[PDB]
Amino acid sequence: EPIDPSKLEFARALYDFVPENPEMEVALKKGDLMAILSKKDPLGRDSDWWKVRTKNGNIGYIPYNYIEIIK
Amino acid sequence: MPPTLPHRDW
Repeated sequence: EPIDPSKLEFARALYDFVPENPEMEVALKKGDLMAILSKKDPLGRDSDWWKVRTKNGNIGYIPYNYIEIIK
Repeated sequence: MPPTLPHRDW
C-alpha cells in the first residue's frame, strides 16, 4: 500500500527488541531510528505491529509500544 | 522492565 514520502513518520526505539520471528520481525536497540512504512499488518488490518525500515536497512515489523514516533 | 509484547498473528 503506497504513500507520499513526504508525510512519512519516523520513530525511535525506546527499548531493545529481539525478533521472535526473524522472518517477519526486525531487531531494535534502544535509541535506533527507523522509518514507519505502514501500521497495517501484511493483510491490511489494523495492527499493533508496524512495518518499518531501520538504519541498517532491514524491513520488517516491530512492536508499536517499543517505539516513539518523532514529530 | 520491558513492556509486554502485543499479540502477533504469526
